[PDB]
Amino acid sequence: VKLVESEGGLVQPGSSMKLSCTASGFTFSDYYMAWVRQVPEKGLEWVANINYDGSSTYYLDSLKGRFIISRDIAKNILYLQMSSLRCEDTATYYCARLTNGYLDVWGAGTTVTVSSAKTTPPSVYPLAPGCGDTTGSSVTLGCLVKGYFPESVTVTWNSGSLSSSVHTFPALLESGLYTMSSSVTVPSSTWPSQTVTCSVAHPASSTTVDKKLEP
Amino acid sequence: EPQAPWME
Amino acid sequence: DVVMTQTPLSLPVSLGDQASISCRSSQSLVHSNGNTYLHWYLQKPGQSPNLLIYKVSNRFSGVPDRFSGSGSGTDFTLKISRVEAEDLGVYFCSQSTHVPTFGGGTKLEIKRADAAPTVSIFPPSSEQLTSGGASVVCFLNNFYPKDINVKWKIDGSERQNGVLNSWTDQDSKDSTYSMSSTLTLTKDEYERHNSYTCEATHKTSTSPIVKSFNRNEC
Repeated sequence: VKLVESEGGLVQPGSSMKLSCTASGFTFSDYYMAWVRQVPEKGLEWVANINYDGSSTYYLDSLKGRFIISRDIAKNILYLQMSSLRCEDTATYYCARLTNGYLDVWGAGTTVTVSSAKTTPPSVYPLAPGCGDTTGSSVTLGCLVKGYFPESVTVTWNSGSLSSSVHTFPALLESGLYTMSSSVTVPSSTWPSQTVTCSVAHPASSTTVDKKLEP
Repeated sequence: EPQAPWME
Repeated sequence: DVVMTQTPLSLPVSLGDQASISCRSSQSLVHSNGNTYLHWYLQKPGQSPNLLIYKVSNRFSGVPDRFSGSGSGTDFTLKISRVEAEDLGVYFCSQSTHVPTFGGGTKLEIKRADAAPTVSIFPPSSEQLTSGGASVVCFLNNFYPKDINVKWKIDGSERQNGVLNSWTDQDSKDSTYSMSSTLTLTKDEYERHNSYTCEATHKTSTSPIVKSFNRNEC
């Protein structure tokens, strides 16, 4: 099984970029392959596909030949070359295996953002009860992740070891920068005695921020 | 046996 | 250009009951070779689509018999019997008889008993204030139904501008939702007022839930 897309990320309008996708677990040249993209608000759109050996391809017509799908059979790799990008190409791109007209294996997806704006890392702020509030048997803590661009970030708690009671809220754009937040709830007797730290990874800026929550 | 039927 | 129209846009169903989702195509999906390339995919929250049903009625490996696809020509149906919470997400039909296209999706929602939000408020952190920003945050956790309104008050006065509200998708663990409401001010405006309040109107209660703090005690 499995298809894994390369890191996508930020590209300036008019510029070019190449996605790759690495396939494992099957005879690669025994299957057609495809790229599909998804925007929010919204909808999936078929982008391109390629036959076993790469001698025949299909492209969404409106791309006007700006995209090239190709495959390295010796390396089990699928490529999507994208040229002269416009804002309309901003989307999550999925690598997929194509069999008898249907897509029976999908990758995790990789986001591509076409923008003239600059890569900005996240500021990560603690959300802790303050202000003389009392506390019951549990405590809700969080992290506010502000000011970053492009998407996406990933937030984990205690290096992933706190997971059960976590909520992660989808990012919203405001003033050209993204904001998101995450909350976790733990028993009150266990904080601050047993530490709680939120880790925020932002691939586009190559940054990880690991913020410890303090009372 | 097509794989990509609409291409036919 | 073949259009795939899905009905309904969102479908609420009780556990153990059946869900039925309609997909219509604007042209017959019977290929010249006799096959009908009509397929169904499920995208769960935070995940890639996965194949559920191919060529109208064939269950993909790993899909239980609870999932049944039917139809012909331009009219197709996906039926999910004895719905389980983990079934929730967006169901998309797709056709590849012609230049391939996808339906706009149908969101399956799991019904549960009404649950009130647990509301928490947070002042701006000193770290943020050190930088001239001031965000006040309210988390509203584990509530159902999804519809909920949050109203911010500063010194008793409603403030509409500067608010970011973000809902999670439905959690299959308990069929609830959560949402975050963030009021972003400048430190300058933040330091000129004292009372910060978030009020949640939800209908699990007649009177809104209010959470508040005073900046001077913080």
